Amino acid sequence: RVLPYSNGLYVINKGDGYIRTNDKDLIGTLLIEAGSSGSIIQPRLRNTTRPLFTTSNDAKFSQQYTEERLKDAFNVQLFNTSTSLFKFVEEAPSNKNICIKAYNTYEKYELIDYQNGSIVNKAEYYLPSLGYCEVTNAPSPESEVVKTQVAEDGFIQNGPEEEIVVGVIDPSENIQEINTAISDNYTYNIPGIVNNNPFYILFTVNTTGIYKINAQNNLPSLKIYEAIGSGNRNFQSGNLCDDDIKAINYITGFDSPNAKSYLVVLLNKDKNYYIRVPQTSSNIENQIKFKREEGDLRNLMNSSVNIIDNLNSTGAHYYTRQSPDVHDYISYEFTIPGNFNNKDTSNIRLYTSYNQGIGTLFRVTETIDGYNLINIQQNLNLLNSTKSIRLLNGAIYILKVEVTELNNYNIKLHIDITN
Amino acid sequence: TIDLADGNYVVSRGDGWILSRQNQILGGSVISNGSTGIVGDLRVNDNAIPYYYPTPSFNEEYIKNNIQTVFANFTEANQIPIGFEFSKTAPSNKNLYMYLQYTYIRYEIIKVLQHEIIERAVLYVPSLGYVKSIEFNPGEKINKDFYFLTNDKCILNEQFLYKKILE
Amino acid sequence: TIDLADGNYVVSRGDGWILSRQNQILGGSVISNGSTGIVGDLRVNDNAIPYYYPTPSFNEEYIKNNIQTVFANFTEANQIPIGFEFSKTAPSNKNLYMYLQYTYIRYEIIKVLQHEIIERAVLYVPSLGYVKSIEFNPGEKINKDFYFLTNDKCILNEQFLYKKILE
Repeated sequence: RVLPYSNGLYVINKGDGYIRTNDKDLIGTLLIEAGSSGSIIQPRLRNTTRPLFTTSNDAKFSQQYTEERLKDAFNVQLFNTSTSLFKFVEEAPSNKNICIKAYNTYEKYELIDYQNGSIVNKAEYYLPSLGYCEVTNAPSPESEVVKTQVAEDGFIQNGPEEEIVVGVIDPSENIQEINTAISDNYTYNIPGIVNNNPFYILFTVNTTGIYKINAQNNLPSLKIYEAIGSGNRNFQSGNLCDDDIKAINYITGFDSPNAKSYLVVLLNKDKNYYIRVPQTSSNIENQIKFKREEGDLRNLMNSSVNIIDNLNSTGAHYYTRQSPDVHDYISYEFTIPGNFNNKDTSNIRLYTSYNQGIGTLFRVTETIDGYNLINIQQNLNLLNSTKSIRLLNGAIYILKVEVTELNNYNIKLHIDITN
Repeated sequence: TIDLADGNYVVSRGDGWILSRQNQILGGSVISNGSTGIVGDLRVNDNAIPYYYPTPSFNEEYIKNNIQTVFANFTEANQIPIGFEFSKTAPSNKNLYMYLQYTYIRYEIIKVLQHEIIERAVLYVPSLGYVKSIEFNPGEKINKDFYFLTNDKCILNEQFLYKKILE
Repeated sequence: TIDLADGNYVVSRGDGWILSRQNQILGGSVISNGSTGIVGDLRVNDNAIPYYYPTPSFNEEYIKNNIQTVFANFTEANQIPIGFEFSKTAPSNKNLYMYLQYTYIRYEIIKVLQHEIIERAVLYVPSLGYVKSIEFNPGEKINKDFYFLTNDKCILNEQFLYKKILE
C-alpha cells in the first residue's frame, strides 16, 4: 500500500479483456442448434478501431501525449487500426443447444504523474484488444423477465489480473549523452543548454563494477535509472549505442531539493543508464564526477549515501528522506560534533520512527585512493531502538540501512546525541 | 401495468429478436447425405440498417440518441464489418434444409403514467444471425410454423433493461 | 571472443525473435469454457517494418544491402501479404487468456578484430507471430514474466549463420 516510487512518470498495464457495462461493447450473441457449430468473426475487412480515453488534465495528459507514453513504455505501434484479427467458434452437443456471445475488449493502460507521495495526474487509456466470448447453455425462451435497471457506466475486466508498471523518460526533461563509455574516472560538465533545468544523462561503462557518482560538492542530489533491455542489440566497443529505449527502472536516489548526496551503484557493461540531475537553480557551474570504486565503498553498493554535516554538540536530530523499498538501501555519512581528541566521545542512539531496518555502522578513514570502512557494529535493529553507542568525537562514520518492513513513504532517521 | 415512476424510460429487451415474415428472405441452402453446409454473412450497410417504429413524441432522432447514450452505440459500430457463420452436417440416410435469418436487438422507449404504459416506440438494430435446420424426405409435408414467423419474437430469452430519460 | 579472421561479417541469428516490452501491444483475446479462440494476422506495411539498430561504420543502407545479398530479401518479399493464425481451445472447468506477439528474424553485422567482436549493428525484420496461452481463475495472481519480456530473446533456438563481407 505504501507504493514507494521515485517520483515522476509511470505507465501501468492494468490488464486485458476489459469491457464496458451494459453491453456497450457486445458484438452479438448467436445461438447454435444442437449438433451445429457457429463462429463470430472479426475479419478486419476494415482496419479502423476506437480506443477510449479519459484524463485528469487535458493540458498535460492529452491523448496524443498519453499515446506517446505507451510508445515510450511498450513501443506500442498502432492505436486505432489493427490488422490482427480474432474469431470465436463453438460446437453444440447433440442433447442441448448452446449459445455463444462475443464482446469487444480493451487492454487498460494507466498513465501517472506520481510526484512525491501522490498521483498528481492520471490518464486512463483503453487500447482496443482482441475479444472476449461467453459460452452458455441456450436459455429457455419462456423464462420470466425481470424488470432490471441498467448499471452505472464503467468497466469489467475479464482478462486475468494484471498490473505491470513501467517508468518513462519525462519528455519535458531533456536528454544529454556521454558518447564515450565511462572507464575508471570521468568528470562531466553540465552544458549550457540545460539552463539549470532538470535533464537526463545517458551513459554506459566499459568494464562492469561499482561506481560512486556525485555532483560537485555532493549537491544536487541525483538519481540513476537502468534502461530496460539495454545492451542486447547494437554495441560499439568503448562507446555507447542508442538502443532506442526510454523505458526506465529506478536504481536509487533522492528527490529532495538541496539534500547532499552521492550515489554508489553497481553498473553492468551490457546496460545503459540514465542519470537525472534536477533543477540546478544555482548559476555557478556544476559537474558530475563518475569514479569507479574498487575499495571498501562497494559495501554501500546500490545505495544513495546521505550527508549530515550539521550535528549540534548535543540534542535531537532527524533526517527524513524518501524510503527505499523492502530489501533496498539508504546510507548516511555523518561526522560527529566535537574536535578529535581520539579519547573524547559523544553518545549516539540511532532510531527510526516508522520502518524497520538492519543498520550497519562503519568508521571512515580516507586515504588518497579512497574511503576505508572499518566495521563498528552490525545487525543493528533501528525501529524505535532503545540502544546507543559511544563514538569518537570528530570522527566520521557511515550507517548503511537495509529496509526490512516498509511502513511509510518516508524513512525518518534520528541522531539523538548525548554526552 | 408496470411498476415505475411516471415518465419516459429507455429499454433494452434482448439480443436475439427476429421479425414477422422475414425468415427466408436471405435464401437457404439444401445439403444432402452427410456432407456439410456452412452458411454465413457479413455486414456492409444493408444488414446494418435499423428499423424504427416511432410514435408521436418519440421521433426517430429522439430514439436513436437516447438509446445510444445508454447502450451499444450502433451507427458508430456497424461501420466496421463483422462476420458470422454456421456449420450444419447432414445425417447420412436423408437430406436437410437450412436457412439464414438476421437477429436483432430490440430497443424500445416508453411513456409511463400511473404505473401503466401509455406509449411505446421501438427500434430493431441488427445484431448477428440465426439458422434453422430441418431434415426431410421429398413429399414429407413440413410444418408452416417452420418457414413462417407470424409475430416478432426473441429466439433467446427476453430481458427488460431500463433507464429513466432525464430532466 | 569468437574464432574468425579480422573483418566484417554478416550474420543471421534465428527466426523466432521477440522484443523487450512488446508482448501485448496487439491485444489478446480471452475465451472461456471449452469454446475455441483463433487469433491471427496479416501483413500490409506495418507488420512489414524492420527495426534497425545501426552503428557508426554500419549505416542503415549498409546493413540492408548486405544482408539482402546473402539472405532472404525482405523489402521485396514483404510487399506480398502473408497470413498466420493460431487456434486455442479452452478447458471446460476454467477459462483462458491468449495474446499475440510478432516474431522476427535477427540479422546483425559484426566487426571482428583479434578473434574479438569490437562492433555490432542489428536488424530485426519481421517474420510471422506467436501466441501465449494461460489458464486462470479470476483473482489468481499471474507471473509478471508471462506478460513482460524484459530482454529480447529467441523463442526458438538461436543460430549463427555467417558470411564475410568482401573486398
